Amino acid sequence: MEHVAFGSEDIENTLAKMDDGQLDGLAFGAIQLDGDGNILQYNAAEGDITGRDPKQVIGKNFFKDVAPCTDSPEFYGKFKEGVASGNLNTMFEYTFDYQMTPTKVKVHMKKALSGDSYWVFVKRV
Ligand SMILES: *C(=O)/C=C\c1ccc(O)cc1
Repeated sequence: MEHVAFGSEDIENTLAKMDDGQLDGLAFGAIQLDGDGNILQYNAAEGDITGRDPKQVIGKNFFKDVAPCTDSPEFYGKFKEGVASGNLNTMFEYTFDYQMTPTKVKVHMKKALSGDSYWVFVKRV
């Protein structure tokens, strides 16, 4: 397994070196979106939480297509504020409940070392 801690301070650096295969080796959910909320990477752990087959949701829009409950000032709004600012690093709990058993999760959004990419780390609480 990949030894990366959820919430680590230099995580963006650590995952920068990871391909899709290795990303599935993480101990938590990992999603990489571009500036518009489209899905670039999506590991199996995140699939374990929501029920999405990793390969099937990539290319989809997270907020419009995949996770509509996250479309609110409390999630999507924080994301759109960060992209525009060119800086994002916020952690907060949330309840995943669209087409699934309400699952309470801890969410960590942070700008990736890459140009226009943003990470969404999730773990059960
Ligand atoms: C709200 O909709 C939050 C998370 C989420 C993501 C994917 C799926 O399928 C359900 C729920």
